[PDB]
Amino acid sequence: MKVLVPVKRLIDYNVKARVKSDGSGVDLANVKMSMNPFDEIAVEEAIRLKEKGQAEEIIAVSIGVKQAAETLRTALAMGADRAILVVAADDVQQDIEPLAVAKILAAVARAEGTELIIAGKQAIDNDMNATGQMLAAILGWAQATFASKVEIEGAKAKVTREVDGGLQTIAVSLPAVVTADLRLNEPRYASLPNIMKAKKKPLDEKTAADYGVDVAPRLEVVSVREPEGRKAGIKVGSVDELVGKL
Amino acid sequence: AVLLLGEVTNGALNRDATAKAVAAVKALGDVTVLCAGASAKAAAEEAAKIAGVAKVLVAEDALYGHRLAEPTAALIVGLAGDYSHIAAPATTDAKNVMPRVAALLDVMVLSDVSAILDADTFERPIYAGNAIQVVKSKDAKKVFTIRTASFDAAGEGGTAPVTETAAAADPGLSSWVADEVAESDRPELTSARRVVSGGRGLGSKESFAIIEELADKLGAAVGASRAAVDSGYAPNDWQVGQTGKVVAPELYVAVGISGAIQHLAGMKDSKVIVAINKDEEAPIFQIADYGLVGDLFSVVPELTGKL
Ligand SMILES: Cc1cc2nc3c(=O)[nH]c(=O)nc-3n(C[C@H](O)[C@H](O)[C@H](O)COP(=O)(O)OP(=O)(O)OC[C@H]3O[C@@H](n4cnc5c(N)ncnc54)[C@H](O)[C@@H]3O)c2cc1C
Ligand SMILES: Nc1ncnc2c1ncn2[C@@H]1O[C@H](COP(=O)(O)O)[C@@H](O)[C@H]1O
Repeated sequence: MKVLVPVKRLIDYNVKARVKSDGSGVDLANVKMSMNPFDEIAVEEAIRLKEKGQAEEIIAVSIGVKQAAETLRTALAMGADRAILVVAADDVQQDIEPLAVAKILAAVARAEGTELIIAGKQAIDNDMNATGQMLAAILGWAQATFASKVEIEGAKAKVTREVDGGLQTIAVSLPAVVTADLRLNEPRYASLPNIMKAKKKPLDEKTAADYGVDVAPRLEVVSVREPEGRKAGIKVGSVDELVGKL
Repeated sequence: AVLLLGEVTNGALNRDATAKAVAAVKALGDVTVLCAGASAKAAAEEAAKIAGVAKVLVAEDALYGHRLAEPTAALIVGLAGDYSHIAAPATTDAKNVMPRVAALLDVMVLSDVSAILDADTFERPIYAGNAIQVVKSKDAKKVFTIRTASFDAAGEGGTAPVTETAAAADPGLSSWVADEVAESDRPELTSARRVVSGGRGLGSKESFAIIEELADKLGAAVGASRAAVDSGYAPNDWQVGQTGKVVAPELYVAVGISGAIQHLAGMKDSKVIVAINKDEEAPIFQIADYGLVGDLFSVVPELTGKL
């Protein structure tokens, strides 16, 4: 089967988002961008499936601005067979909504003939945690969210999910969308020769209109402010002074 | 009106979450709670007793056992016609089904709403909580999850409204196989007024007990960082942060936690944060109201003893 892997380009998870002092948005202007942590997990799992003769091809897709290509090449470097880049935004500040992304991935998934999709749990930038589900919904497919282990076997998969309380294992029909939790696996690092090799792999630069999708925001962002800065904080000197400071 | 998905588990309604949700949304119209599950009856009862719930709907059917995203999302959508606001507490059960529902109605979803400014203007934390964005849904139906940790669970004395029954629909795309439930005999993390979390500084699963002792002494719930869970010190269920549970008790004691952005995301809203780390430069000491620099293996047991 062909596995589809949606990956996103967003701020480096170690960088503290700075908020412009006029509610415009997070100042992404000069910050280090990288692949969404959850997506690297996704890729790594897809690749693992290939190494067991479950998947034949692995398509990596990313939607956003031109520079997203760097993220795709990183995926190709890890082991992805090919990539597709759907340009939809003209500036890094315009984050496209999970609804738009879902409708695009749905067209891509239908066109490339992918039978399994593996997305991250959530994008560490919008913290939406909704794309995968919206995708399964639009396609009319089963879904396994917050996957910790995926035992794909036959025309169905046994995926144990990281749920409140503990773990919950379910079984879904094969044409399904799976989202990865941070505990699914330990992603590999793209080595120099493979990064160079990745540079010669296919990467189809498409556009949102190619799939006949309107990337208009259902949610107008009126503003975005900095969170409440907490009041100082004292550094005490002994357990007594601690319990004795209320 | 407003349809709200009741947070029920093993036939037992999680009153705290459902309460906080009703409390958050009551200002939008008549709150009507939906209890779906294999044993949703008792839950429906407790649901009705909450102050603000106009009415209660019950969908007790084996088809809703564990609330599989496919069947459940079909239920909600089939009822969505009479509601302009469909919400639920931001729990895994809600996060699994809500987005699917929204897509079916071809409408966006507002995840982890921390403030409802009105019928269509909402506030939600982005970038692991480093920014608060105020959005306005141009949608016809507002589907969203409530960040319970930002509201108060109002209730206990309600008008005991109606308790009806609903139908069904089953797209046979999934089935539940097994469950691995974590033994939690203390205050559930999301509801606790006091939380004591352990990080990597603990070194072992054995030493995590000193964290638990202090917690019991304070009648607090136990939290944990990724490090602690990955190393096997505690079940992932106790993870506080952007990947796990986001709490906001009165007291949050972080012992042996450096204070990584991802961890702060789930506890920067706590009333009083106390940190005890041996590294005077750990990020945690920049958000902690009261911090103590020392060896957790000498301070914690002394703290527990003078409590
Ligand atoms: C996308 C993503 C999501 C994540 N989500 C989460 C999340 O939800 N929650 C979460 O917790 N993490 C999460 N993480 C991991 C997170 O980034 C941090 O790496 C993690 O929180 C660090 O754990 P720690 O503080 O236990 O360990 P460290 O950062 O190693 O800190 C250990 C601390 O122990 C102190 N210490 C050691 N011994 C003692 C002692 N004897 N006495 C006192 N102090 C001592 C040390 O000085 C240090 O401060 C996520 C990561 C990613 C990529
Ligand atoms: N712009 C995008 N491009 C590619 N994949 C995306 C994009 N936005 C979201 N996704 C996928 O959907 C997952 C969840 O994102 P979110 O729904 O925003 O939390 C991401 O981790 C990716 O797998």
